[PDB]
Amino acid sequence: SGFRKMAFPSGKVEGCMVQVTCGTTTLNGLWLDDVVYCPRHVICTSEDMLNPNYEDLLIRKSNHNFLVQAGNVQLRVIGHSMQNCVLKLKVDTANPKTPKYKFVRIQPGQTFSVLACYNGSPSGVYQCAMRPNFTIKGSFLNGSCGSVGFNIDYDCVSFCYMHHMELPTGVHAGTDLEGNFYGPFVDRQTAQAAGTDTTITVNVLAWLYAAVINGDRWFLNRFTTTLNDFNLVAMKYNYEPLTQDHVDILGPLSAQTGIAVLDMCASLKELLQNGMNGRTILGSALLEDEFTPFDVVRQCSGVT
Amino acid sequence: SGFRKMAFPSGKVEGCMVQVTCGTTTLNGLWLDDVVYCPRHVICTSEDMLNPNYEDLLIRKSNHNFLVQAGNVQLRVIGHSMQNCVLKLKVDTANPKTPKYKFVRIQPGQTFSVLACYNGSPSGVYQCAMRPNFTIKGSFLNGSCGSVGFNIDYDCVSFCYMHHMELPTGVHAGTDLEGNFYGPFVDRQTAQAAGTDTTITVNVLAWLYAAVINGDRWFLNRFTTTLNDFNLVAMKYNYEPLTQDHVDILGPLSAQTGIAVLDMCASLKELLQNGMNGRTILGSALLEDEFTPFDVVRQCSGVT
Ligand SMILES: COc1ccc2nnn(CC(=O)N(Cc3ccccn3)c3ccc(C4CCNCC4)cc3)c2c1
Ligand SMILES: COc1ccc2nnn(CC(=O)N(Cc3ccccn3)c3ccc(C4CCNCC4)cc3)c2c1
Repeated sequence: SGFRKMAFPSGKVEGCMVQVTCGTTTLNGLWLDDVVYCPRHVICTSEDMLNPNYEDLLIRKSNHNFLVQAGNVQLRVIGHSMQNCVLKLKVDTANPKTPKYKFVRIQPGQTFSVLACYNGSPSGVYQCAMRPNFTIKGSFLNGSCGSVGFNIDYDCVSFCYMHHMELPTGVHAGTDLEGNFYGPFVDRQTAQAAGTDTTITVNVLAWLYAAVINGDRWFLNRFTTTLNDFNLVAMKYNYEPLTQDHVDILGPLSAQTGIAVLDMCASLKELLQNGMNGRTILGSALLEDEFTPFDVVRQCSGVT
Repeated sequence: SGFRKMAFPSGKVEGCMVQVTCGTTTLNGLWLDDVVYCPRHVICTSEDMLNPNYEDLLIRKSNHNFLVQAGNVQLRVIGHSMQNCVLKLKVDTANPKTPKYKFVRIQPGQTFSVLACYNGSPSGVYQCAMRPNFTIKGSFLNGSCGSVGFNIDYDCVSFCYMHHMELPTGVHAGTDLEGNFYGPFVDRQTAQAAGTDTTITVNVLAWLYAAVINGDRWFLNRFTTTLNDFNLVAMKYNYEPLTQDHVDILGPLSAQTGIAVLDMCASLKELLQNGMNGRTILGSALLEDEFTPFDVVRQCSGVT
C-alpha cells in the first residue's frame, strides 16, 4: 500500500544524455543511435533570442561548430539538420547505451517522467502531466534545455518531450522529438499566452480510485450522478468534460473497487462543491490530477 | 523556476538490483562488488513470519538455496551470513556496474530517493523523507522488499535504506545497509507501534524559502518571532522544535532571499494558526516537509 508521485527509473535515459555547445551556448542533447537531438535555440545568442531567424542563423554554422560531449568523450559531428524546432546532429558513433526507443507525441492529460539535466549531466527525475493547455509545470533552470520527458514499457523508452523554454508565467514549454511544439508556443523570447488550463477530470477520478484502494474512503458518499449533471459541475470548476471514453478507461478501477464510475463522479461533485473541510486524500489537501488511470493500475499492480 | 518533489537519477542503483529467491520467497537484493544484500526475511515462510527464529531458520539453508539472478544471468553464491536483519550473500562475480558507494545511516527528517523494485526489476523512483518516528510513507507492494533508498553526490551513491515491511497502519519500515532497523521495528508480523509523528519544521521552512524564490510570496507577513515563541506554536501543532542548528542550516536560504529565519518562522506561525484560507504554496494546499534545506539549494542551483 501507499501511493506516490512515481517517476519511471531513469537509467535508460541517463545513458543517452550528452552536452551540446554551439558558440557560447551550452544545453543538453539526446544521443540515440548515431544522432544527437537538441533544441535548435542552441545556435542563438542573447542578441537574437528575441526574434531569431533560425534558417539564417544555422547557415552560419558548420558540423565543427557543434561540440558534442558524452561524459568525458568528444563525439565527431558529421552532419547537421533542422527538423521543426530541433537540430539533429549526425555523429560518427552509435550510442552503445541506446535503449529500445520510440518517439511519441503524447496527448494532453497524459503523464511522463522528466530527467532534468545540466551540461549533459542528470540532476533529478520527476513525474508530471502534459496540461490540457500543453504546458508542463516542471522544475527547470537555465541550462536545462534539451532535457527530455519519457514513458517506459518494459524495455522500450517512448520519448515524448524535449524542454525548450520557460514562459514569463513560470510554466514550461517544449516539443515532441520531431521538434513540433506542444501547444501554440514558438521558440522566441516573446510574451506567449498559454491559455486557460483545466483540471484533468479522468486523472482526478483515477486518483480517487487509488485513494479507495489504499484506504482513504471518507469522501465516498450515498450519491450518484449522470455524465450530463457531472459535466455541469465540471464546467463551473474548470474541469475537463468527462466523456464515455474516460468512463471506459476507468473500467478496471471501477471493477476492482466495485464503485461505479458515476458514483465516483458524485463523490467528486460533492468534493468540488464542499471542498475538503480540512481533510486530506493520499496525503494531499487538493484534488490531484497528475495520475492517469494507467498509472494508478501500474502503481497498484507493481508493473516493472 | 518551478519546484518539484525530485528524486535522484536512479541509473547507478538500477545497475545493482538483483532478484533473490530462497525456497518459495522472492524479493530484491542489492549487488555491490561481490556481495548481494537482502532482507533476512527472504528465508521465512508464511507459517513462521509471525515469530521467526532467524538463526534457526538460516541454519537449515546452504549457499545453493539462495538463488540470485541479475537480469537473465545467474550468480554463484559462495558464502552467506546474517548481519542484524540483512543477509549478505557472497557471490563469485563482482558487479561490473557497481558505482562508487557508501553505506550511511540517515538522520530522521533527512530525505532520500527510493527505487521500488519487484523480482529484481525497477518499477519506479520517488523522493521521500525518513519521518521523525523512523517510518517512511512509501509505495510498496508485496515483493518490493529489498528495494533501497539512497542519495547521490556527483558519482557516489550513499545507500541509506533497505525496505523490509509494511506496518498494519500502512506505513513502511526498514533498515540501514548494515541491517539495523530505523526505529523500534522488528522483522516480525506482529502489531508494532510507530509512535507520534511530527512535522519536520526545518524542512517546512526550507520549502517556504523555495516558495519565495519561485514567486509564491502571499504568506510573507509584517511579523517576526523568537525561537522560544515559535516553539510554543510548534509544540501545539506537533512540529519538531526548531533549534539554532536548524536556523544555521537555513542560513544560505535566508541570505539568498534576504528574509531572516525568525521572520520566516513568523510566517509559518501565522500559517499554522490561520491555515491556508483556500490558497496554495508551490501547488500544495498543505505545508510540505519532505524537502531539506540542502534539497532546496540543490534544486534551486541545478547541481548534477
Ligand atoms: C534563465 O532562466 C531559465 C529558466 C528556465 C528555463 N527553461 N528554458 N529556458 C530557456 C528559455 O526559456 N529561453 C528563452 C528562449 C528564447 C529564444 C529561444 C528559446 N527560448 C532562453 C533560450 C536560450 C538562451 C541562451 C541565449 C544565449 N546565451 C545562453 C542562453 C537563454 C534563454 C530557461 C531559462
Ligand atoms: C502483502 O502486501 C505487502 C505490501 C507491502 C509490503 N512491504 N513489505 N511487505 C512485507 C511484509 O511486511 N511482511 C511482513 C513481515 C513478516 C515477517 C518478517 C518481515 N515482515 C512479509 C514478509 C515476508 C512475507 C513472505 C512470506 C513467505 N511467502 C512470501 C511472502 C510476507 C509478508 C509487504 C507486503
